[PDB]
Amino acid sequence: LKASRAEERERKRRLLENLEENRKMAESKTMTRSVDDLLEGDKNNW
Amino acid sequence: VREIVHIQAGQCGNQIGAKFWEVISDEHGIDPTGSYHGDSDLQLERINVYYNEATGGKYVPRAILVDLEPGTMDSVRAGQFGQLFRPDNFVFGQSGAGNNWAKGYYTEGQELCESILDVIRKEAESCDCLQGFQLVHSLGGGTGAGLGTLLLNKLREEYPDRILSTYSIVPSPKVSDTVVEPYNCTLSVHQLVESADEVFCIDNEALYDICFRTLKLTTPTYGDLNHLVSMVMSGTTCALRFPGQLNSDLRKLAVNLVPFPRLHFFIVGFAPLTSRGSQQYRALTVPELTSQLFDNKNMMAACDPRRGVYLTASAHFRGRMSSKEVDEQMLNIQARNTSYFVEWIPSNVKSAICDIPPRGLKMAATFIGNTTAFRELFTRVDSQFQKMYARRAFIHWYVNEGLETVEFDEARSNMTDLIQEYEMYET
Amino acid sequence: MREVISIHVGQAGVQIGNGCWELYCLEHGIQPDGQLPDAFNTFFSETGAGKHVPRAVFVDLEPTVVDEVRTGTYRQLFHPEQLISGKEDAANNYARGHYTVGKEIIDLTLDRIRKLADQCTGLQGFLIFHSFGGGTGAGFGSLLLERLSVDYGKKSKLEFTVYPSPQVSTAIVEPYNSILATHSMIDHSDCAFMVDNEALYDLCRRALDIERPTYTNLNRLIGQVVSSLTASLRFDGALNVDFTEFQTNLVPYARIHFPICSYAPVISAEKAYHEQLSVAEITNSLFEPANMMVKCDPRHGKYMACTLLYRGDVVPKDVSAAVATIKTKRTIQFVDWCPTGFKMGINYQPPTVVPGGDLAKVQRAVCMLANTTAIAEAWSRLDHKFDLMYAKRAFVHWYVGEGMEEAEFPEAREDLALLEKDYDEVAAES
Amino acid sequence: MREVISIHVGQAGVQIGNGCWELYCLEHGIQPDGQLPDAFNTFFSETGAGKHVPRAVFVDLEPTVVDEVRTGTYRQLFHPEQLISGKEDAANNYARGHYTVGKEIIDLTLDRIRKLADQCTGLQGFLIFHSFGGGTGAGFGSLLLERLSVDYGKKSKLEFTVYPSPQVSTAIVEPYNSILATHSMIDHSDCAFMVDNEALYDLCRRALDIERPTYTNLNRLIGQVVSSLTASLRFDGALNVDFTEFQTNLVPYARIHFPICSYAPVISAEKAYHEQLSVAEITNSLFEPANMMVKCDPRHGKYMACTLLYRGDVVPKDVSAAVATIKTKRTIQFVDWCPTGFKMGINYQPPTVVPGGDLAKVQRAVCMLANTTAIAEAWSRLDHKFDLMYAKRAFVHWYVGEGMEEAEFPEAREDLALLEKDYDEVAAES
Ligand SMILES: Nc1nc2c(ncn2[C@@H]2O[C@H](COP(=O)(O)OP(=O)(O)OP(=O)(O)O)[C@@H](O)[C@H]2O)c(=O)[nH]1
Ligand SMILES: Nc1nc2c(ncn2[C@@H]2O[C@H](COP(=O)(O)OP(=O)(O)OP(=O)(O)O)[C@@H](O)[C@H]2O)c(=O)[nH]1
Ligand SMILES: Nc1nc2c(ncn2[C@@H]2O[C@H](COP(=O)(O)OP(=O)(O)O)[C@@H](O)[C@H]2O)c(=O)[nH]1
Ligand SMILES: [Mg+2]
Ligand SMILES: [Mg+2]
Repeated sequence: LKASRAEERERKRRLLENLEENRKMAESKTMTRSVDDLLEGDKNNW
Repeated sequence: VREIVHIQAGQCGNQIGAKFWEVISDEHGIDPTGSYHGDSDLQLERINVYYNEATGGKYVPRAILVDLEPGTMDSVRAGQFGQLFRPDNFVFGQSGAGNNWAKGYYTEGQELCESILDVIRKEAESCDCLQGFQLVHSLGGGTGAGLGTLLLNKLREEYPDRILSTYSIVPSPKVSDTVVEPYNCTLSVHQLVESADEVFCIDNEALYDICFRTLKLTTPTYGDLNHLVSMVMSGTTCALRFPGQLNSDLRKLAVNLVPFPRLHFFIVGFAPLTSRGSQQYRALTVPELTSQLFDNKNMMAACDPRRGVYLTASAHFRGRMSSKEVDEQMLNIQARNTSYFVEWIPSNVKSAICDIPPRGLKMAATFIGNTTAFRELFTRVDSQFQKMYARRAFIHWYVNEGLETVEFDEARSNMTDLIQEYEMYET
Repeated sequence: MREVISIHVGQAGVQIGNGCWELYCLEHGIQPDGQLPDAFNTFFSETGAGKHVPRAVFVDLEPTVVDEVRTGTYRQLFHPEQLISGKEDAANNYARGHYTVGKEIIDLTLDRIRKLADQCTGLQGFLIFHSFGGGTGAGFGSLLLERLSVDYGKKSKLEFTVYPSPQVSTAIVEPYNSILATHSMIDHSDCAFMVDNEALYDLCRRALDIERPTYTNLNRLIGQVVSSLTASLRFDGALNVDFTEFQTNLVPYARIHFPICSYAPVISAEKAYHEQLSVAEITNSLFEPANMMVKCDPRHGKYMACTLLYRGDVVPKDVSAAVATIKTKRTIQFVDWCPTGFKMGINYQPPTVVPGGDLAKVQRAVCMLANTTAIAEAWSRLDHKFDLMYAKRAFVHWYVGEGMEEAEFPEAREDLALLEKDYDEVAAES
Repeated sequence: MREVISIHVGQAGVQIGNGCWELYCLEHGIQPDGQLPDAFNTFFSETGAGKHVPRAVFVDLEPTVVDEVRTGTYRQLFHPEQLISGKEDAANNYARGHYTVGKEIIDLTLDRIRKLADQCTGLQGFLIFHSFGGGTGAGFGSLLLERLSVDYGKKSKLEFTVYPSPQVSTAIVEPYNSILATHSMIDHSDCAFMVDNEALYDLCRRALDIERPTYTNLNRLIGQVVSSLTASLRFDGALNVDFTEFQTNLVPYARIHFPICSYAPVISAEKAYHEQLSVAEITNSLFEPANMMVKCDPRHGKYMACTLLYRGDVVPKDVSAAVATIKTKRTIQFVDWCPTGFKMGINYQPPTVVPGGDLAKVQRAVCMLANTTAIAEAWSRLDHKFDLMYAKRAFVHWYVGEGMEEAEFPEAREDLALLEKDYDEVAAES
């Protein structure tokens, strides 16, 4: 019945794998790739 | 990601193109200020085909406007959708048009040629992929016919692989707006035959005939005429922009419809065109579209298909409809009128279906066909060019620009050979 | 357990595919997300304790068809790697899909199919779908099989392709693509099943009660045949048929492999209420020319060995009486050197109905695969259409410009001609 | 016990070292200030109280990169004598970083290295980081190895260098610097590993779904390899590999020592959802051309012995099954006089993740170090680039002016020529 341990030990991994790693990555790359828009500033007028 | 670069030349090109972007902007849902204000996610799927994004949710079309005199452009910008275009794509001269093919080709063309190409280079190399270019110009004028052909050769040399689809307006038989048209059209044809992949021919008289016969427009203006042209140019590229049960893009159309390198000139037509009062009686059926597309009066080119024979035909259908019903009609129309089709090519009718129709209209269709009736259109200009050439007419205007008299003999020899080539394949 | 891999090419292959996997997930009891609210191993893999994944690869050279799946409800089921899309399609040009653009994507896909074959411990074959008229279906389909032949070798590669119709046609260059792909198909494929849209249009309007069908309904009917074909590997049955058995039993020679399809009963919901539909009834309906999925009349030719697959309430006693009766039918011919002529299979699990499907639920149904000389009728029509265009050489310039040498046009034309008398020699008897 | 020294030279080394010490401190559980909220002693010294100090020496001849660390978070961690800075950088000039300016700071640097080693009861190796193209990475790196050979002798000196990429290049005089440093490396270094940015960029987009990486993301990937490399000295396991075992197992001759590295799985969260990633799969992912961190195809040459390291719940039964499968691969060529071909490594400590990271918390991962003849072609690219400059004497005036003799230029060309000969003679048939 060590197989009972293994099921929990690996489902715990893939819940962490899915919710946290993916969602953290999705938000971070949404911010990082959309900071390529660098729309100047009114101070430019020299 | 099959981006297309749009080029407009002359008064005819700029006014047709300005109406064209009104159609697409409404179809996708772009506010005239350039911001998306639409109603469906499907509109943002493949807007990259024609537009670029400016930082901050503003979309700019891939348009280049060309003219020799700046009068027409400032008329375009004052239009409601004038603000949309990129200001630095407006490339113009400061000299009169001259209504002269030679003057546009040699005198003012060379000066503007270098500036226009780099503007092309910006839009051409700013996209992930490029399928082909799109040219709109008239052949009776001097700027569209003269400078338009010069740019056509330059585009081919740099970008041989891409599809140089062009839309042209042919000088009319009965009443026309220029004396020297036979010279302008004859010289331009030599450039179109060898360089461009696809040419669509529009006649202004047929547009008047369609308006008075079907649409019953009591006082049509040039807005109504250019409205009809915008739909066909909308329909052909719709396979790129929206999903469908059977896709058919530009490269498919050229392969199927063009059997030989020089026979690629086409006629177009659009259904359904409904009268004001006949609306209450007309029932939307797939056969109802089929009747209008193949009816001779619906063709936008004033060359009667019945006087010649078909080589290939193609139809596009827009909306959700049955696939069986579409395929049956093409089979039926082919067998019912076998006298107008060539024997040595079976299954002359190509078909395709697209999912999203033009807004509000629950089905629509577009037709593109290739036929031997174009011998009618070229015989006309050859006859007029002959009488204008036999004695030297206005020609001295063209010689004083740099053009050699041998170019006229070269131009007509090529034009007459293209007439004979259609004669032979009729056998 | 025992594994099968599905590969889908082109618009036809992909949008047939999502219809088939819609059936299969519904049949086993798997939600669109891959979870559950057995025989999964033949088609799916388990990642950890909860989630399943199809053994499929979707390939097309243009993104419109694939991205419909990517944004759909089923998007979470598939692995992102399985959905492979090119940049620009082949434009119904065999040369473009074989030489210029096909080689741009061939090696990327071959790794992905091979990688999936590692997970299949007891792999026994592949299923591949084509549309003959399509550039990617014919052009890239030939390149895929040529590589796959040397990659795996002694594995059963079955194909399920759409033969261009006798009269219904959507491509002008359609005869050119079919013949060129046929020469590559014949040497490499173990066996490939013929179907055409025109026969499916008539059947699904006559038997199934639909005025105005689309490709969606036709894709369902294809799924029923493939589901019954694979039913022996998944669920219990009194007479099981593995993939390798179809290869040996059906094809008498190497080049004569092409079978045809049939299925019965196809009946509307409110007519199946009206009719008995026993074992003998459905067996009789299989042999009528109307139920054939290829629009060629078998009465023009002769039958070699045929394979029957029954599902549901069928009992082995009634099977033997039914097929024995069909031998008494003198409107059916058999070649003399095939006195046995039949291969039968019986399975227990009934067909799986669909939410909002048109097919009724009979508790007993039968599927047929038959090899006949009547297919030579279809080859003659395809050859005649090709011959007219090639005499004046109406479309050679497009193919030559895209990497194709002309000398391939007559060679593939001769190889078809050899096949035409291959079938005529078999049709004779001594 | 058992301890290793880390020395970082040039921008490319010290910036990677920043990522390395973040990962090590996070893995062991030490706050960046050096306190706690084991295997510590292999990388750190315990000064007393509750504080830890790394065994690291940061060196570059211009202070901008070092002053980032002095002002950065880790300023509380290091021993400021470890942080060594010059006045003006080498300007990508080999002679400047070796003859004129490099000798100004070398004797101060060697003191810190030997002082750091007195506190090391049981040292067993060194880790040194280079970029070949840089003046300080190559010119001063060459001067550093030459002295440490006489200072320490028969202690394994391992290097980790960025190999000049095929097409991506940031220095015009870059090919000049690599060949000059190659002469010094070949005699003194015990073994030097190769990575290059061009493969890491493509690896950092395809597997890890990153639109546009930076130097930060690539530096973490290199940190994982070094952490996996040294884990055999730190954590418990089943098959330990000491530093000296690398020296004998990998290199057959004296001048064929340069290996290349690989790691698996490098996967995002989305894809690992659909993939189990067991022992057999991750071993197959190693040998693909895509996963090589140097953009050279192994299929061009043959393999000498490789060393494999496993981190996770890995059972030795599965290790032999996977490698036996790998020997069944006919696309991987091994040399006949290397019939053994492999060394295994298994450890129980899984990979460590980082906040704001790019990788998944997979249960197991494998690191590969490989010796191959395919990298002989890589030098021939560097040789060809060098010849085009020197045929016209393209940049000789800069090097000659800084003390460098011109006679060294043909000699360095000669040493590379012999090295290229040695590879073709090793790879030749038995
Ligand atoms: N039964 C069935 N046939 C289809 C379906 N869709 C397309 N076809 C057939 O497929 C053929 C057209 O070729 P494509 O489907 O575009 O195949 P392709 O390889 O993607 O062609 P390319 O555009 O060159 O890539 C036609 O003969 C259709 O009859 C479908 O949904 N069901
Ligand atoms: N992986 C990685 N490589 C880097 C990084 N920074 C620089 N490089 C590489 O370093 C190579 C050039 O070496 P240099 O940056 O000149 O290092 P150097 O030895 O200090 O040379 P000098 O600045 O002249 O003193 C380039 O090709 C870069 O690819 C980094 O942060 N990460
Ligand atoms: N369909 C259409 N034709 C036009 C329009 N404006 C001008 N034309 C026709 O285009 C022909 C030549 O136009 P032209 O002024 O010479 O344009 P150019 O190429 O710039 O010289 C004339 O016969 C006009 O009748 C328009 O808005 N729509
Ligand atoms: Mg396709
Ligand atoms: Mg530096």
